Amino acid sequence: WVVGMGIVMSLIVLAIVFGNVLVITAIAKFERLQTVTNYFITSLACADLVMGLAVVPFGAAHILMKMWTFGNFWCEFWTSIDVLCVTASIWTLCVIAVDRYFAITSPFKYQSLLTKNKARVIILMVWIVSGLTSFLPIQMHWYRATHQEAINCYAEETCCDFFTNQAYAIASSIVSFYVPLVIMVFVYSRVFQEAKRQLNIFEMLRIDEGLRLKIYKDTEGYYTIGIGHLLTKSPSLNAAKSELDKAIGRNTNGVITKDEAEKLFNQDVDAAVRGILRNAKLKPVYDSLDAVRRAALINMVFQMGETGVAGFTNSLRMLQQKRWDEAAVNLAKSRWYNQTPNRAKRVITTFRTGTWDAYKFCLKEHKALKTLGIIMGTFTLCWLPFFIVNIVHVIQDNLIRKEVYILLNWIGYVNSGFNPLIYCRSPDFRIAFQELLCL
Ligand SMILES: CC(C)CCC[C@@H](C)[C@H]1CC[C@H]2[C@@H]3CC=C4C[C@@H](O)CC[C@]4(C)[C@H]3CC[C@]12C
Ligand SMILES: CC(C)CCC[C@@H](C)[C@H]1CC[C@H]2[C@@H]3CC=C4C[C@@H](O)CC[C@]4(C)[C@H]3CC[C@]12C
Ligand SMILES: C=CCc1ccccc1OC[C@@H](O)CNC(C)C
Repeated sequence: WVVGMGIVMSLIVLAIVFGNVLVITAIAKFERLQTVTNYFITSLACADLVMGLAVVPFGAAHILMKMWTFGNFWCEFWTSIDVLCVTASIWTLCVIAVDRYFAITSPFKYQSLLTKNKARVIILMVWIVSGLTSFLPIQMHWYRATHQEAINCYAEETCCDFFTNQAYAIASSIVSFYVPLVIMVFVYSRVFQEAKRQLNIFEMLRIDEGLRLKIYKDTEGYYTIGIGHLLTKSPSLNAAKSELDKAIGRNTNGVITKDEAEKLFNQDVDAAVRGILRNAKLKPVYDSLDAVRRAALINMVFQMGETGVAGFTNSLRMLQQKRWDEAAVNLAKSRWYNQTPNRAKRVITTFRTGTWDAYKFCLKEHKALKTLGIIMGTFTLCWLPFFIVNIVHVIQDNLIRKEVYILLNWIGYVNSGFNPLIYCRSPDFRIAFQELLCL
């Protein structure tokens, strides 16, 4: 039974190293992955690799041998390394939340305000301060318990049980974990509220129109380009190429950049908006609407034209009358539902509720944000039991046995392998992992 545990544990060490080197090397090799967010994730992956190389193996040995055998120096050092990693980890996540926050409330949404170089220094500082507040307490013996049972473990080279004074337990916890955890959760839940609230029509259309820079066909059959920008309803491909070159003013040959695409997209919307104001049957309803459903109304016009969207007189009767639930039924009773249901669903909900809840986590950088949300939430769930129970030991001396402290600590250890797996959400990281694993 001791043996099975040792396989389980060995598997873990390898999962942390395999996982984390795979994260670190990807970022090292591919210049596309070198961003401010991915610089911090490297420092996060380093702490997990140092955890997996230095902390975890020696813990497993300590458990199974039932005694420390590495000499009191590496006992003290093993601890400071271990404390250093948990402190550097949580404070990196905190910094990542703040970097996200200042990104999303800038005019450059989703892009960091830090430079690559200024970022590198933020990482060094985190480690410098973390190192000092992890090591000095430990090496200067300031952590040490005064009572006898502890003092017997100190002067023994084969006892490495972690014993600390009440005041250290509190002071180390608040600064090492509670402060950054709290700032992280506060800030990042606002980074989610910023994204949701800062959704405009441009992202909304991008989400359910897609983007292609080569010429393609819509489900109607006609030639389209960019973000759902029709070129012609003529079946001749050269006619499409001709209408594109006419639009941009360049010999594209079916190839355009995002620059040329988003300029078209902006012209397309403004005209779709102009068209709603010009049309007599639509304009009255548009003034009636809040900013959100205003965008829901342009979304249709973009797709079906000013004429067509002026066809749904009943839907427009009831939207003018604010009966969102009633208008959604009639919009369901339409060929538009039958032709494109996934878009219809999303657009109808927006009319229904009046919120972006049908479009959450749909945009790319909104998926990028959720992934970052998932690593943060997991680290919380992995350590919070351990850290709370650590504080409840200091308040109530007898509630917390050895077995529980070690087990809870070990859910925290298991956290060092999860991040690489969670990055497989990112199709940037997924493509990277396969290339490196030569699949
Ligand atoms: C084992 C313990 C005691 C020592 C490990 C700490 C040092 C060597 C490591 C841990 C994390 C590392 C950083 C991780 C992030 C990278 C970003 C990269 O673009 C430049 C180097 C930089 C900034 C690293 C510098 C060295 C670093 C701070
Ligand atoms: C006792 C043991 C665990 C100490 C060894 C710590 C190792 C894992 C640390 C020390 C220095 C670190 C490296 C410092 C330089 C950076 C360059 C960056 O672009 C990719 C990560 C990389 C390459 C770091 C990866 C992790 C690293 C190699
Ligand atoms: C109060 C100590 C708990 C603690 C505080 C700050 C940073 C890390 C902390 O705990 C990490 C654990 O992995 C320690 N494990 C011990 C050393 C066996």
